[PDB]
Amino acid sequence: ETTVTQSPASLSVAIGEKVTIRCITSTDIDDDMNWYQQKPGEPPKFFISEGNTLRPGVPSRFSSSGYGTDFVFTIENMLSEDVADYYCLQSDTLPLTFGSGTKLEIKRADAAPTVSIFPPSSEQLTSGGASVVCFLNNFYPKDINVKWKIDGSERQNGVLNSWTDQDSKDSTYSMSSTLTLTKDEYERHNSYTCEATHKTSTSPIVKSFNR
Amino acid sequence: EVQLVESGGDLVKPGGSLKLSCAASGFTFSSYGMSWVRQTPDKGLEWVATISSGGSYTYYPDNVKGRFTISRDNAKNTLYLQMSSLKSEDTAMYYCARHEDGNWNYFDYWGQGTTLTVSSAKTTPPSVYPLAPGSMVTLGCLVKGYFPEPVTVTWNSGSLSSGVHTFPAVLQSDLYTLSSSVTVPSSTWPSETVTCNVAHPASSTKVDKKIVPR
Ligand SMILES: [Ca+2]
Repeated sequence: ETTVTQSPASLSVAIGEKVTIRCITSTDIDDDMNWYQQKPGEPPKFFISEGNTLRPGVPSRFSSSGYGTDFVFTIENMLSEDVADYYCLQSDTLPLTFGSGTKLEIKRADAAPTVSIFPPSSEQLTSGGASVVCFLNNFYPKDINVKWKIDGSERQNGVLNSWTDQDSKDSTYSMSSTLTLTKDEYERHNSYTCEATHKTSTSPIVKSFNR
Repeated sequence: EVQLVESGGDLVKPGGSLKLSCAASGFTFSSYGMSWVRQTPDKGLEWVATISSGGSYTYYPDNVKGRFTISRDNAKNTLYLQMSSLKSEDTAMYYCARHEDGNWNYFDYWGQGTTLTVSSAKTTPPSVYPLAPGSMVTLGCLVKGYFPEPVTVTWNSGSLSSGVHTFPAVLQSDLYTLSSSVTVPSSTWPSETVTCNVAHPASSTKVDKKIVPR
């Protein structure tokens, strides 16, 4: 089997900057290399076929190059409507194989998070459980850190973290933090606090309530 | 233009069987080779199988050969994917895709996808806990302990669009969990009501939880 290798894995470039993606095949595949673009929730879209043939309807700032084993995809002036995932595909020998992809983030101004903490709802308590939530919205870059500490202590077992893709509007990230712990271990510990560490602040950004 | 529409994705217990199908439209189907491609979040795209125009030649990769059977109906313009001895590693979104060649080649057209989940977990409607606070306020809503994906979360039937954040699900105890936040002007609450509606088609369930000051 021919091993397509993509690079870079990810790549946070900023508007207009040049975008270079390379793909190498473990064997000579001639000009049987193809490239695809795929935005969030949607099938892959065709962009460059065999022989580096740019696709019809595809903008002119997208170009492909190569023959043999070393191939290169190029986006010249990256427009904020290029922020997607890309994949290469060799096609001269079954089984067909894609690169592992290259995701693109919009390099944009820093943004501090809007933290928000919520104590568990009575309805959930009634069911025999307790979940404290903490939202952190519209920040950048994704590289953030959320720490939880029960009653001035430090707990970190039974926590969930979800991250939203980079907003298509303000290019910022958001994440939610859920702390689950039976109603028992809950109501009898006092200060539930949510702490964060983002490169926008020098000291730990906190947020908490008391039962 | 060309149109491909998959269907058939469902929940299936390991070692189970299922049949996926594709409705090909807008092009002379009998002239192109067809194929299935699946996509997992942890291993990207992956060619699953191909079949020729007249359907006489078929090609599958090794990690599938034997279990998967591709086929077509040129009379009806439909593509099919028979699967058996289903595995947890077969869990992915399957795409119906067209080759620009009479046999195989690259992929010019892709359907919208259909999801396949392979698990022992049973369909469970989710529990919905309203998240209220103890210039503009931010409310939440916790959708916990359901299975399988997806769950559709809207606020006020869609009336509220701006500043809505729905975070991806997370398998925790073998059941998914997700939450959603919304920001509204401090004046519009708790004067105007706010509700997150959570629909879970897998269990034909749909709840509407109103957020109120605790
Ligand atoms: Ca070829």
